[PDB]
Amino acid sequence: RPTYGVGHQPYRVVVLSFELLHAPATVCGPKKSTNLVKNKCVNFNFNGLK
Amino acid sequence: DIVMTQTPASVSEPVGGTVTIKCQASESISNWLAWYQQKPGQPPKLLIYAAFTLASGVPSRFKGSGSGTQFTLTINGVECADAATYYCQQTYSSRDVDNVFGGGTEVVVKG
Amino acid sequence: VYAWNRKRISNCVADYSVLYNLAPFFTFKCYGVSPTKLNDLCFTNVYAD
Amino acid sequence: SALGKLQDVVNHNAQALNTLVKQLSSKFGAISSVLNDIFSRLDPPEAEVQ
Repeated sequence: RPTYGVGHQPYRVVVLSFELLHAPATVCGPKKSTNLVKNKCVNFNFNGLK
Repeated sequence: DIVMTQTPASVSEPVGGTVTIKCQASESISNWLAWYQQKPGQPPKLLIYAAFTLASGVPSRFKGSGSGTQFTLTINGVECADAATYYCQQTYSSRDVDNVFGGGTEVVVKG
Repeated sequence: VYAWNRKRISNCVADYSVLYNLAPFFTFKCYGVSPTKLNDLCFTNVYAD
Repeated sequence: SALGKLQDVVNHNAQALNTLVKQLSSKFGAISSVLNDIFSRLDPPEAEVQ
């Protein structure tokens, strides 16, 4: 009943479920990737492991 | 993207039995579904829409069942007047679909 | 709602910056993760209903 | 067994240090024992208590 408030209106709800483990990663964030550097003090991030 | 098949190809059963038709989907289409009947030399008519709701002016003998992937159309009693072809329509997603309707199933009633 | 769909998401990159125009007036209240840094994360299995 | 005392001193120190370093992997009732994991798993407001 669109005349009434939003409580009587259609709502489309999408539910996402993750597992959030950093090793068998197949769905990652949109951030880019950079070449690695060895033998230097760096703050890395491997598949979400910082 | 969405493809369906309709089975059986044809059915035959005397006047007192119940005839049932299966409409199965490659992937789930939820409730979205419709059943259509055409008499020979006559355009099809809607019988069951939303896979459960009876149409207008249709007698209370045709039952639609199932949700998601498998759907069944069951007629409690035949009277040799429902001998026609029935189709099921996806009515869910037709972006790139060869045919919204499924296969043909002709009902034969021997009285 | 009773016949809710289930979708598998895998072997792809997931971005949230696009989830504004497609679903305006959205509400992403959720649990178990901070939505602010969803950009720098990886997911083994994602299910969309 | 003649030199038991000095060996006991060395073993005591080594095992105390080993226990101290090994206890660092204790959960203490958190969701994870790695504080990096806590930071990338929760909004701050609960991150402070964890």
